[PDB]
Amino acid sequence: MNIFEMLRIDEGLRLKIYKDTEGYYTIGIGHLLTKSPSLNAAKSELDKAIGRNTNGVITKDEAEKLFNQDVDAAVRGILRNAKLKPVFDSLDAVRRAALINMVFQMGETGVAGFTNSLRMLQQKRWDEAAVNLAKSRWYNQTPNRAKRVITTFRTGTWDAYK
Ligand code: NA
Ligand code: NA
Repeated sequence: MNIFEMLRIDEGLRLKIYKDTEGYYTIGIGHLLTKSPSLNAAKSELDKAIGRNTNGVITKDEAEKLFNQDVDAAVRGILRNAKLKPVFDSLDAVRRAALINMVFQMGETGVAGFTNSLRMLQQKRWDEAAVNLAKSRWYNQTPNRAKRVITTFRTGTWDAYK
């Protein structure tokens, strides 16, 4: 298991524009296109992201290309963020992947606002951090996925992704 396989499990793969769990136009492996309710706006973002006129459909290779860019962006966003970087640097590789997963799903700014959870993770109070992470809109709206990510933070193992 690794961050790419973990996020493939959590995000799936769909080659036509679809709406994500929040109702937003998305394609590929959780590649958010736009929050606009306009399918035309989403199609425009997609063509711009892929570099051709796609008419809302991409190939698996193209989906994987966007996915790698999005994973890289999540890692880079963590490392550029004054609140997320010390937490990331303090963690083992498995828990680092859990943090990348959260940033991929909710964004750098969103995760950086989890001040109390981040402190508990920095303190390596794993059960406490897991309890705090679940007191969130994130957990309530996507509980099965949040449970997997939280278990990864709690245990430092890949047990939730078997
Ligand atoms: Na330490
Ligand atoms: Na997540």
